[PDB]
Amino acid sequence: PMALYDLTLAELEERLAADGVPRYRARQIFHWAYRQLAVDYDAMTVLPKTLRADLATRLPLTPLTPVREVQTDDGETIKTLFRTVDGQHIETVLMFYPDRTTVCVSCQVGCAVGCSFCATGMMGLTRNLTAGEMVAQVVAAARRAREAGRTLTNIVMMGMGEPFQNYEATMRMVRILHEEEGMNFGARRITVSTSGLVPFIDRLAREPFQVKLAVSLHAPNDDLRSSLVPLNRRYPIGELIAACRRYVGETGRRVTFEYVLIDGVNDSDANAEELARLLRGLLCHVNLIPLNPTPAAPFGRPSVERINRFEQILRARGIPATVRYSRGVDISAACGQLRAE
Ligand SMILES: Nc1ncnc2c1ncn2[C@@H]1O[C@H](CSCC[C@H](N)C(=O)O)[C@@H](O)[C@H]1O
Ligand code: SF4
Ligand SMILES: [Br-]
Repeated sequence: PMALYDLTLAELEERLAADGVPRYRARQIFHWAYRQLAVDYDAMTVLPKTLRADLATRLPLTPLTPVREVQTDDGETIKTLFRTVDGQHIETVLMFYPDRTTVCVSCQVGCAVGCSFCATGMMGLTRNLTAGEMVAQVVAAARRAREAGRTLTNIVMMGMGEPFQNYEATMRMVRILHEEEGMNFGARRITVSTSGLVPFIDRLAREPFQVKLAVSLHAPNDDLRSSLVPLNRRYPIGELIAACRRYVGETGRRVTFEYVLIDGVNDSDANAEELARLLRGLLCHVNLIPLNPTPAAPFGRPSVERINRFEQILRARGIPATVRYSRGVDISAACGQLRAE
């Protein structure tokens, strides 16, 4: 079971040739699927009708069915629910900014890591998504952006799931989107975020694609971090930071750290000072994310005054840091809120 979106251009050429179809048809299919954002094969008028039928039967265009869309009152954040072929659901979020248009993509149905503040983790892991199911979210978002006068410019792997527990499929998505005859999507426009699977940071450092790396940290010591991120028991904070230092050494590229701020948990002045010591000298940037509400929510968000003080401490120690209030809270589309209904 493959969809069109699972294949590189070369793989599609070889699949067509095995069926006696000219290899040149592969570039035409990529043009119509990715530049024209075709909704179905019958939209690809350049292809013979019989070939459109063979493709529809043997190589379905997309593996996702859109079910529902909701947007914020200002229309700048749009969340879509999709159904998979096996009857599961995932969500995507499309964000309109002044100078860019970004899709937040899911990489798994659920998540196995179980971070204590994340609603996705509360559902557990159903299965990894295929590369085609990730590409499908990007194509749908690019089509929706075009309706708003926009071209999709950026992708963030910050929806449901842990990308480094689905590493091969995530990198296949990057490769397919990079195809010049398809979406022609530069790797620098894609951010991959991880809760901190050390060996895959080392692997990412050696990939030919210059994706941006984000690491979800949330605490500056092991005792605290393990209470929030169960993966820290397996890949502890010292090993995680060492891997980030090696990544910068190999690539010369900045690491972005995410730090969710939680009232009375990880938001003290002493926590900020310890974080600055932990990150000393590293080429990095810290995004401070005030906790978003979830149904369970034993935890709360700190005051504005506490959030601003934490940011002030980091900056004073030479660590670039920005508070980022998530978009889409009013439609349950913010970081940590995706439950797929
Ligand atoms: N309730 C919540 N409020 C704010 N951010 C949250 C949140 N729940 C999870 N997040 C954050 O949402 C981001 C993307 S989660 C998806 C990517 C990856 N699994 C990761 O953890 O990095 C992470 O930085 C995560 O810690
Ligand atoms: S924060 Fe990231 S790793 Fe943690 S449970 Fe949510 S999706 Fe999974
Ligand atoms: Br043909």
